[PDB]
Amino acid sequence: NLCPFGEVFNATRFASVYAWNRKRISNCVADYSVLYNSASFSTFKCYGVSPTKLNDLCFTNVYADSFVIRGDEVRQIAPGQTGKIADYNYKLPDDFTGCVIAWNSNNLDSKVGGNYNYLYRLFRKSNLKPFERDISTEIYQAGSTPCNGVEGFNCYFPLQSYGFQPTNGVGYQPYRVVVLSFEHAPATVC
Amino acid sequence: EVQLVESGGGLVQPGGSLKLSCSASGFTLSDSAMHWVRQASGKGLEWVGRISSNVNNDATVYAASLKGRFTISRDESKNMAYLQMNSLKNEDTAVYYCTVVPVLEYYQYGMDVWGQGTTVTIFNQIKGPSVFPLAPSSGGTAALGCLVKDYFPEPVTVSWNSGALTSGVHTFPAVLQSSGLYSLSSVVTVPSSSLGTQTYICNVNHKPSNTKVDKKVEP
Amino acid sequence: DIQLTQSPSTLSASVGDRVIITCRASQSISTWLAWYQQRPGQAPKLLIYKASILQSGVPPRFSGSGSGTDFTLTISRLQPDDFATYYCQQYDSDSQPLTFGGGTKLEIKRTVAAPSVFIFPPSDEQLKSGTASVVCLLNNFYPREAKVQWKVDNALQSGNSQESVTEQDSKDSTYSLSSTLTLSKADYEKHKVYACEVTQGTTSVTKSFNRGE
Ligand SMILES: *[C@@H]1O[C@H](CO)[C@@H](O)[C@H](O)[C@H]1NC(C)=O
Repeated sequence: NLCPFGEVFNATRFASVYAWNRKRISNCVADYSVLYNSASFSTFKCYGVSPTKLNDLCFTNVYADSFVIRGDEVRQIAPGQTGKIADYNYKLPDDFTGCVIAWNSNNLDSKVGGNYNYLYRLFRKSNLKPFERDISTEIYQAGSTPCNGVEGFNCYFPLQSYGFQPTNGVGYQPYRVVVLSFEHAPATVC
Repeated sequence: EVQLVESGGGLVQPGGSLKLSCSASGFTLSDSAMHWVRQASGKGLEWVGRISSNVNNDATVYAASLKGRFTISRDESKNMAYLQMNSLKNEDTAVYYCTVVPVLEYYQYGMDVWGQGTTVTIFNQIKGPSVFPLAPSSGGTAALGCLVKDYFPEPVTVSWNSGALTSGVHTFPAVLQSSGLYSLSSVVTVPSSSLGTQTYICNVNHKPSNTKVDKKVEP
Repeated sequence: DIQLTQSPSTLSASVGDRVIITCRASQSISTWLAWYQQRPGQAPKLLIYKASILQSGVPPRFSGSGSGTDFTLTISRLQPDDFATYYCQQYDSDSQPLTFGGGTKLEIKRTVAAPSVFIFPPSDEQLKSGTASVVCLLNNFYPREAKVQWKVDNALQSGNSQESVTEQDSKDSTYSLSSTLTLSKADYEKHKVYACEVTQGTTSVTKSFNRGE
């Protein structure tokens, strides 16, 4: 049975960073590394398992996460580093065994006046535990005075929408990220 | 401060229609998948359906028993989720819950946010309750109560002395008689010395018929 | 489709005992199983997910295990607040239906308690309508299992009585049962002695009254 890789890579509409998408991969024979030849992905770094003998191995289980980041945050999708993307939106464990893929989507997720449909968390009260998703749009309490649900002085909205005009530098360009994690179980994925 | 509020439940004739709305507060409902779960009176949980995220193009799956009568929709403008029901019948008389659980979508960690439930009741007729007194049997302690017979549909609520008397009160769950109407009993144990002095009043309220009965139980 | 069977349907245990709950599946689901708990008139809480990992905030006394078709929920130490109903649910695919279990009602164990038995003649108000209702009350007893029978003029009655039992009390941990015997007014005035007999183990108590007294 072929794997539905086009349902994740070639999906019509894509998730934000604070609300990253998810897709479970099982019961298929998967053609890894044939994607490596395609020129769209500007990053195909893999950890623990070399990206060449992927086809010669089988894993009990595979996890796929799809989201959209900007520019100078592709280096943030990796183990062992800090920052607004890594500490508040998506954190990776130090003992990561999988791959990281990202490609440019200039003509899809960017418009001249700005595509404000992509969000990311910039406020948080604690760091992001490895492999955690934060969806709460509750107002962050920055000072001693309680926010009480009204956003104003020392009371700011936790999310900020990516500005994202195509006329800006590619350090702000769309970069659709696809993360695969590799873990009994049946034949699983091979 | 993440909440889930539902509404829209009420009396429905068999074969009619009803729409429910699960409103999200504190987070955007369009990002995560939404689950609908129902449970009949005194029965177990029955999974109804699920809507996916906006990213996954709002995929809809329904249980086999609910063939072609249920439809899940949502409104991103109002941050609410919908439940459509056609061809209603007695299986659907239950308490319906809206829940957002991100773990059943094969994630790692999440939160189990639930709603308060909205009772959907399917009725063919509306009948008010008849209340007869259970005269006290009197020793040290005695037993008295009220019998609530021949009402439809559920529910009824029984209080004693407008809520003042609560200790030693046992209100039994309703029983479906052969006539199709429900029957119920409510009893309280009180000292026999206070029978001639203290007054005892039971308060039966039947919202579907907008009826309220107050019965004075005396020897 | 996949059907989930919970064994047993109900069991009793005191405070601080280890209790096992089994949830068996028709087809092998791998590890997609979740556990829920439901207090009366309350929304269910999520307890175990993926059959082994704990939810944030639930006490460590809860523990789950299993793989394939056999799954277990274990309470190392029972506590008063954990005495409710539990359900198992499987995820197992994003395209096929999801199912719950039958439920496992967890109740307390207390001392054997005899019931206070009362009998209630039909009210004169109800007789004018043409139907008599004789009620039997069994107050604050344990265990829940009891045999309630109706005798009219020492004749065993059958098929004309309905039974209701309350949920277990939160204070004294006992049960209450009602037994309603319904018959026509003409039948009520035809007979004289009405009795209600309760049998629990080696003891049987009979409360009665004479019509027109
Ligand atoms: C996406 O579509 C292109 C064009 O048909 C195809 O070459 C590519 O393989 C597709 N992506 C995947 C993951 O199959």
